[PDB]
Amino acid sequence: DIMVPSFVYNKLPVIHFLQEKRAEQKLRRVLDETYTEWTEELDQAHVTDAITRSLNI
Amino acid sequence: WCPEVRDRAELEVDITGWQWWSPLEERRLLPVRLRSVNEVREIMSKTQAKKSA
Amino acid sequence: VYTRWKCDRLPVFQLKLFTQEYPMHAAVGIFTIIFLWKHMSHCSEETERKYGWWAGYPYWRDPIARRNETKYKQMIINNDVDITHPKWTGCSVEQLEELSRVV
Amino acid sequence: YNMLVFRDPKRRPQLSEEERAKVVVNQAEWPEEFKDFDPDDPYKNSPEIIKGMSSWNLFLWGVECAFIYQFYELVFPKSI
Amino acid sequence: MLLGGFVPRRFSQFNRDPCWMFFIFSVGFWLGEYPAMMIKYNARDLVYDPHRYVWSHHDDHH
Amino acid sequence: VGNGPTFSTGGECMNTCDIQNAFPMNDRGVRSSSPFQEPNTAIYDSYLAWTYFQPMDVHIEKLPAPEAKYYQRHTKKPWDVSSTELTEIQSRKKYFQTLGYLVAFIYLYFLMPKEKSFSGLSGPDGHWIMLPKGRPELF
Amino acid sequence: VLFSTYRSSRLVSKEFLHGPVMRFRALGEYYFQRAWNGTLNWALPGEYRLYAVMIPFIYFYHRWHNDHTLDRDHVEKAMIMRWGGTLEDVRKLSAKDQLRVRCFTDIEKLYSAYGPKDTYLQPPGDTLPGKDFYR
Amino acid sequence: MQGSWSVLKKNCSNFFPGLLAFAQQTQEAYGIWLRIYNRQQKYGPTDFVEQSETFSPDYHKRFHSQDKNMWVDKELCTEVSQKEVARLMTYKLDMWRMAHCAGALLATGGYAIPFGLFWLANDTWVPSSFNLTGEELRAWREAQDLYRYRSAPSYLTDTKWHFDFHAYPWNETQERAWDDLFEKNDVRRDPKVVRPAAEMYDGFIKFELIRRKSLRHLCRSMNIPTFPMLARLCNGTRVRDYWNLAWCEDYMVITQRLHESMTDEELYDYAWRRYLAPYDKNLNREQLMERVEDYFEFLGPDFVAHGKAPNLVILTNYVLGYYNDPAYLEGDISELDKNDYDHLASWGKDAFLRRLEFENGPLRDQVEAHTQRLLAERAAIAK
Ligand SMILES: CCCCCCCCCCCCCCCCCC(=O)OC[C@H](COP(=O)([O-])OCC(O)COP(=O)([O-])OC[C@@H](COC(=O)CCCCCCCCCCCCCCCCC)OC(=O)CCCCCCCCCCCCCCCCC)OC(=O)CCCCCCCCCCCCCCCCC
Ligand SMILES: CCCCCCCCCCCCCCCCCC(=O)OC[C@H](COP(=O)([O-])OCC(O)COP(=O)([O-])OC[C@@H](COC(=O)CCCCCCCCCCCCCCCCC)OC(=O)CCCCCCCCCCCCCCCCC)OC(=O)CCCCCCCCCCCCCCCCC
Ligand SMILES: CCCCCCCCCCCCCCCCCC(=O)OC[C@H](COP(=O)([O-])OCC(O)COP(=O)([O-])OC[C@@H](COC(=O)CCCCCCCCCCCCCCCCC)OC(=O)CCCCCCCCCCCCCCCCC)OC(=O)CCCCCCCCCCCCCCCCC
Ligand SMILES: CCCCCCCCCCCCCCCCCC(=O)OC[C@H](COP(=O)([O-])OCC(O)COP(=O)([O-])OC[C@@H](COC(=O)CCCCCCCCCCCCCCCCC)OC(=O)CCCCCCCCCCCCCCCCC)OC(=O)CCCCCCCCCCCCCCCCC
Ligand SMILES: CCCCCCCCCCCCCCCCCC(=O)OC[C@H](COP(=O)([O-])OCC(O)COP(=O)([O-])OC[C@@H](COC(=O)CCCCCCCCCCCCCCCCC)OC(=O)CCCCCCCCCCCCCCCCC)OC(=O)CCCCCCCCCCCCCCCCC
Ligand SMILES: CCCCCCCCCCCCCCCCCC(=O)OC[C@H](COP(=O)([O-])OCC[N+](C)(C)C)OC(=O)CCCCCCCCCCCCCCCCC
Ligand SMILES: CCCCCCCC/C=C/CCCCCCCC(=O)OC[C@H](COP(=O)(O)OCCN)OC(=O)CCCCCCC/C=C/CCCCCCCC
Ligand SMILES: CCCCCCCCCCCCO[C@@H]1O[C@H](CO)[C@@H](O[C@H]2O[C@H](CO)[C@@H](O)[C@H](O)[C@H]2O)[C@H](O)[C@H]1O
Repeated sequence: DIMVPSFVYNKLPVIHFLQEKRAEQKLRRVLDETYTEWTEELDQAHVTDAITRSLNI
Repeated sequence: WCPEVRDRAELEVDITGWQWWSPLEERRLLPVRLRSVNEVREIMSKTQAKKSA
Repeated sequence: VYTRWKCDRLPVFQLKLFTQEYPMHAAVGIFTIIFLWKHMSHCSEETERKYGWWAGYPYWRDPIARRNETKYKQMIINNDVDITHPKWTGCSVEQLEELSRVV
Repeated sequence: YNMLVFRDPKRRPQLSEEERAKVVVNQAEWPEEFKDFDPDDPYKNSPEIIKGMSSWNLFLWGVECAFIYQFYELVFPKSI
Repeated sequence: MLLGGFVPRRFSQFNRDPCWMFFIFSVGFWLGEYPAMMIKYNARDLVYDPHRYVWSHHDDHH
Repeated sequence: VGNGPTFSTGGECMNTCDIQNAFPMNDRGVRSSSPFQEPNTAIYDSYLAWTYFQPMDVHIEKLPAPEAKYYQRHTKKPWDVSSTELTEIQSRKKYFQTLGYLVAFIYLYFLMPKEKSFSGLSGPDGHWIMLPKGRPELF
Repeated sequence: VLFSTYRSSRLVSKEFLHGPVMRFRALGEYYFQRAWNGTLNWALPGEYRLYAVMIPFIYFYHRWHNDHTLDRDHVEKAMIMRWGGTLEDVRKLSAKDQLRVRCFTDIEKLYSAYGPKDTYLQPPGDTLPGKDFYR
Repeated sequence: MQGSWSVLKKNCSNFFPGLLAFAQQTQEAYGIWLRIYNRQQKYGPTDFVEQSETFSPDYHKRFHSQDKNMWVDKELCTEVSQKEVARLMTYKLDMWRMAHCAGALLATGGYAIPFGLFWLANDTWVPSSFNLTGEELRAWREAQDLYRYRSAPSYLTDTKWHFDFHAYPWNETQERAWDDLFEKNDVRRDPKVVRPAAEMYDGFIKFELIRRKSLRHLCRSMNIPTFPMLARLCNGTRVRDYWNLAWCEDYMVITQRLHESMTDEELYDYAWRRYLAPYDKNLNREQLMERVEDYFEFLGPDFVAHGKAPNLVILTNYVLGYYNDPAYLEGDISELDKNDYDHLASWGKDAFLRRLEFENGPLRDQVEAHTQRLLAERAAIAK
């Protein structure tokens, strides 16, 4: 009725702070893993060159 | 309305964890904070370089 | 989530506390209780007269004698004890009658 | 100040001198209970709990109760 | 722990809080019971018990 | 503003406690008395210093109510008792205990006589118990 | 199966005696649930007014008990021993006489170890009754 | 789970059929254990067979060493099949509870009957053989899962709190592993991220140094009877035997890929015996396979290569983390619009409360300025 309640009350703030920090850490890790992938596609000039070769030019 | 804090505190006290201070975990988590935009740019550049390598 | 102190009722928590948290202390306490009631649970009439009364023993009414008288009367009446038996008096009934006629 | 071992708490200043000097005091907005507020006597204008009941009156009430406690048996003695 | 609370500045302020009103009443009782004992136990008509030598606690505890 | 209490402090000053980092610091440099953000926290200096927060009327931009799906967790168990329910139970129990203790205190200090009086006008002188009954062979 | 081991098995409704309980909790919380009411190991509170109220009350009821239940035994013993050795002998006196005797007992209490010793030591040649008066 | 009259009727009706089934299972399990024991004694390492002694460095108390006193029989498939091992494990649990009940009966004579009535009214400590139909078995499994839910969080909190209060991780990867190990079951933990915690804790507390209270919590979470607990080397022996059998079966399954061919119900049972899949979660085959594969990955390549599993304390915490449900939150957010201290409104504010409101209210700056100016003037006048 008295002792364990008081010590739980004492515990509450530090646990709240640590869990807030943990959530911020999770969000930070989520953000840090984001990279824009630029893709590379076959240049059309080689297609234009193969087209010309096929013509026997 | 903050169930996680409640459950952790109750469990810690019930298993003889009376102390209310956690210096080591705080030391691990104290400097945590959301990064600035410039820091995000630097980290993204590092990740792009790593992926290219 | 489950905790003994928050979820269990008081008797259950008491048993758990003194069986899986402080069993040795409970054992020692029970040992000491047995010792106390085995060796420190008696007081003679003289001890009561010397120290057993707040302001002192009231000899002018002698409550200890009245208490013992009630005790012995109750025992005699309930157990049907013949206090005139030779073992209690050390003499035969006829000798007792002779003594009564003499005195 | 103190009343025996009971010391009156004092609020710590939070403003710096520069910021404090720029504060404009307007006691017209203050409650009537706290005007000309003095840290050494903050309850000078505080209302009485019971109108007309002075501290001396309560002290005297206790004194009279003590006198009754000691003198009632002198006027209405009772047998053992 | 004596951290804070209402503290009257002087006697006249004890009537500004019910708890201190009760306190000053109790102080009145405490201090006023002594004058009453002075008057009662130093009275002219107070007489020692004639039978005070018949019995005393000193002989009882001895 | 009301007269209600706030998050308990234990009479401690959060600017010098061992867990001070857990208490947010405001612009004025006074750490909060609670995990919450407090704008008007102060420190009072008796024999010992202590932090105090005065409730006040302040408007905060209220984010709209979310859906129940994203904050409700239906993991309740038969043994589980919420803090609100525990407070209710303990309040009722302590109310009845207080009444009982009050009656006990009144009887003990104003009605119960002390045992073994010299005059015999008040209190019992004691008596014997567990005496044999219906056992003639015992004597 | 007969009785539950869990506190969650309620025996009454949530609203049973809500009003009186709330008044009781209001009485408890108003002075105690405050920042400056920091206790020392739950026994010594920080609020001054708690001391100011509880010290007098504790003293008052303890003193009433002592005066009317504990010291009364010594007073009655003195009355009985000095005036016959029996309760009926004391009751043969009037209320005024008993008042005088009891107040003399109070005098003896207040002297204790510093008062004159003629209150219990009979000087030689004194004409008052001695210890063998009633024997 | 709490006792009920319906369960009491169920167990009283199936009492004697249950006992007969338990006896038959006892014969079968004795045969299986005899095969396994003969193989262990014949082909086991010298330390394992001789029961080498490992003492703690502080009080020199013997306890089972995971490296020396546990041995994975890689070639057990020749003599004993996977199903037989599962049967033996289930029988070991049932036999432990039955043995405790029989011991109580022998100790207290006929005075245990009312306690037997309390016993049959709950499925927590009755054997699985007492259920003769699917619904009864489902209720029994629900009771077991409820006990696991009740007991596991205390074990996890004990481990985490003691370590965090008395030690910290060495490097960032260990920090991430330790933090992610104790996440609630609503999120998926990556075994590769969490594995380093095993070595980190091996530095702190190996299975040979496990404390008696932590052992009691673990045995509660594993549905192992704990009364009378006695010395920690009895229930510790039970834990070691159970997980040694589990690791033998795990090696068999991993090597032979039996889980892929394993049917849905058998797969669910396999996960359940590893404390990975509660039945109340109503998991499908995809989720069960995901959890089983995560368990195998947590065991790691070294398990197959050398039969060495990670630290048993951390392994138990990892698997029991699936019974660490999110903290319950019931009630609409509108309930936050109410007030908690309306019953105090009638009392108002006393002089001290009014002073505090005045000094620390919106006019606090003006009061501070006035007070400081007055004090400065008085100090100047004094000088
Ligand atoms: C779904 C149903 C809905 C129904 C809706 C109904 C709504 C309408 C109301 C219904 C009617 C009222 C119901 C009852 C209300 C009771 C009061 C109340 O509300 O309390 C709050 C609360 C309400 O319930 P809840 O909050 O919903 O749920 C409770 C929790 O679940 C669990 O609680 P917990 O475990 O946390 O705590 C329980 C208990 C801890 O548990 C126990 O105590 C239970 C076990 C106690 C055993 C004690 C006896 C042991 C004896 C030795 C063993 C003997 C063995 C014999 C074997 C056989 C021999 C042949 O805690 C306490 O002890 C603290 C509280 C104590 C209360 C104060 C009691 C004194 C008040 C006095 C006031 C009056 C003063 C005098 C006035 C005079 C005026 C002139 O009730 C309790 O806490 C229960 C208290 C029970 C105490 C029992 C004590 C018994 C003592 C006397 C025994 C006499 C024996 C005689 C033998 C003779 C032989 C010759
Ligand atoms: C009539 C007089 C009675 C005396 C008073 C008794 C008072 C009650 C105390 C308890 C008595 C025992 C109760 C029955 C237990 C069931 C049998 C048994 O051992 O189960 C195996 C099981 C073994 O447990 P474990 O942890 O796996 O053992 C690790 C070993 O490494 C396991 O070795 P492993 O890993 O190599 O695997 C071997 C396993 C492999 O086997 C299998 O896998 C097949 C299954 C075999 C076991 C089946 C057990 C079935 C249990 C249920 C029975 C049905 C109940 C039906 C109930 C309803 C009836 C209507 O086979 C075993 O379990 C063999 C274990 C060793 C044999 C133990 C028996 C020795 C005593 C009997 C001989 C006495 C001869 C007297 C000669 C007199 C000369 C003057 O026993 C237990 O669960 C332990 C008992 C749990 C309760 C403990 C209570 C405290 C005990 C303190 C005793 C202190 C000394 C006595 C004085 C006390 C004064 C305060
Ligand atoms: C036919 C059947 C088949 C054949 C037989 C087969 C064999 C059967 C036997 C084996 C069965 C094993 C499994 C049993 C499981 C069930 C155990 C159990 O009890 O569960 C709780 C069980 C309910 O279980 P559940 O609802 O299923 O919940 C289970 C959960 O999982 C909750 O689980 P949990 O883990 O939370 O609960 C555990 C809890 C278990 O405990 C409890 O739950 C406590 C139960 C009692 C609570 C009582 C509350 C009510 C009190 C009322 C007081 C009186 C009121 C007024 C009455 C007025 C009457 C006029 O705590 C403990 O485990 C503590 C253990 C403590 C051990 C103590 C050891 C002491 C050793 C001493 C020191 C030695 C040192 C060495 C010295 C060496 C020297 C050389 O509790 C009850 O049902 C309560 C029954 C209350 C009965 C009425 C009150 C007492 C009546 C006494 C009458 C006396 C008459 C004679 C008087 C004569 C006067 C002269
Ligand atoms: C607010 C006021 C309310 C009222 C308050 C009441 C007043 C209380 C005041 C004082 C209370 C504290 C006293 C503490 C004393 C010191 C304790 C201590 O040193 O403990 C050391 C230590 C601590 O225990 P632990 O094993 O470490 O774990 C305890 C945890 O609670 C284990 O927890 P766990 O979570 O690990 O396990 C949970 C679960 C786990 O579940 C299981 O393990 C499965 C089920 C297991 C069933 C039991 C298996 C037993 C196997 C054999 C045991 C050895 C037998 C030895 C020979 C027999 C000796 C008689 O276990 C259970 O549920 C256990 C169920 C037990 C139910 C019985 C509890 C007592 C209720 C009262 C019934 C008796 C009343 C008699 C008096 C009245 C007569 C008219 O105890 C032991 O080593 C256990 C030895 C057991 C020896 C047998 C009992 C000896 C005592 C004499 C029995 C007399 C029987 C009379 C029959 C009727 C005659 C007419
Ligand atoms: C209602 C019934 C009442 C019953 C009363 C009787 C007492 C209770 C009975 C039993 C109760 C159940 C639970 C008991 C405790 C359980 C302990 C436990 O969990 O052990 C697990 C453990 C199993 O684990 P493990 O891994 O297999 O082996 C342990 C590891 O080695 C562990 O490895 P470690 O690294 O820990 O190694 C250390 C380990 C190494 O030890 C062991 O573990 C080995 C087993 C113990 C060996 C003990 C014998 C040592 C050599 C004795 C030499 C004596 C020579 C004297 C010659 C005299 C010539 C004139 O421990 C020691 O070093 C301790 C040594 C013992 C020191 C004794 C000091 C006593 C000082 C005396 C002071 C003065 C007293 C008063 C004055 C007297 C004179 C005027 O069990 C055992 O090892 C054996 C357990 C035996 C249990 C006791 C059996 C009771 C039988 C009772 C028969 C009599 C009944 C009378 C009834 C009367 C009417 C009612
Ligand atoms: C005016 C005079 C003033 C004198 C003041 C003197 C000091 C008094 C101080 C009192 C307060 C402090 C007390 C502290 C505690 C003291 C403890 C103490 O010495 O008690 C010893 C005493 C010794 O008991 P005992 O006195 O009955 O000894 C019996 C010995 N014979 C039969 C030879 C006479 O302990 C008890 O009283 C408790 C006994 C019961 C509990 C223990 C039972 C188990 C015993 C185990 C061994 C024997 C059985 C075999 C093994 C078990 C088999 C199941
Ligand atoms: C188990 C009994 C078997 C024999 C049948 C006896 C029937 C006697 C008639 C009873 C009529 C009144 C019943 C009232 C409802 C009782 C409900 C009950 O048991 O509640 C227990 C409840 C405690 O509740 P919790 O611990 O929170 O947990 C409950 C849920 N798990 O206990 C109470 O509040 C006390 C209620 C006492 C009711 C009266 C019980 C009388 C039992 C008598 C048994 C002996 C035989 C009687 C024969 C009578 C022949 C005419
Ligand atoms: C009341 C007591 C109750 C006891 C209950 C438990 C009984 C268990 C009995 C198990 C019997 C096993 O039987 C035993 O097995 C071992 C191990 O394979 C055999 O052991 C044999 O092979 C091993 C291994 O190569 C050799 O080290 C050993 O020298 C040789 O004898 C024994 O020859 C056989 O007798």
